[PDB]
Amino acid sequence: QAVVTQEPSVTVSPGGTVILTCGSSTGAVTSGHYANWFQQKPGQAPRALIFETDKKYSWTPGRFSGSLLGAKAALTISDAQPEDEAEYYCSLSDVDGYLFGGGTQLTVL
Amino acid sequence: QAVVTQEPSVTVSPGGTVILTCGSSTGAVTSGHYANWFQQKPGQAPRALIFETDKKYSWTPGRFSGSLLGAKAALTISDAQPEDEAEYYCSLSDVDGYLFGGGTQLTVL
Ligand SMILES: CN(C)c1ccc(C(c2ccc(O)cc2)c2ccc(N(C)C)cc2)cc1
Repeated sequence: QAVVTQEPSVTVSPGGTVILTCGSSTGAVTSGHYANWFQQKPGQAPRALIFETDKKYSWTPGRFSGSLLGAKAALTISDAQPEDEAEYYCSLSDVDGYLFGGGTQLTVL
Repeated sequence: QAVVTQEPSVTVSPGGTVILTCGSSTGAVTSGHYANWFQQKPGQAPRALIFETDKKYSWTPGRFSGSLLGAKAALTISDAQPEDEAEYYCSLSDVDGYLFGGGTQLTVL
């Protein structure tokens, strides 16, 4: 009966490291939720970045990694670049289906 | 424009084995498209079934398997059960985004 939780907005300094987190409203997020992350720039088609908590696609920037941090799924963006300014969407899953968070708007300073 | 193509409708008998395919209109499908498969039973929330072409979730019945077959991605359903009757969607992606096929209606009699 849980929903996916994401901080609405988050900032980072250029060259800085920022951690986006994705939570469950009822409990802890584990690797059993197979967290996926998606990047979206306004008006544009969303792009898949991370699957199965920490797996990258061939096109996933080396700067980006997924992991579990505490009771949450986490997307770490190292060495932030201007082109990383986007909405980041988290999806969590179980046997009853998959749900999306409302996204985090990342601003690069 | 580019599209992902699935057969609209396929029929298998209980106990049978059936192949659903997922093609790309702009070339062969490779593991580099990271094919995902999803299932929507009538009245139910969509579930994820297969990702990265052939990886299963802990809740994916072992009678489902994903593979590359000819120039296409494929979802092979063996020992088909009544409950396997559902709409099946595949999705393919590249550096620019992901596309869903139109869905395959699987009828088990
Ligand atoms: C297991 N979990 C949490 C999960 C898995 C896959 C997806 C997903 C997806 C994307 C859009 C959508 O409307 C529905 C699902 C998706 C679609 C395509 C791709 N590729 C790489 C083709 C990846 C993820 C969402 C959540």
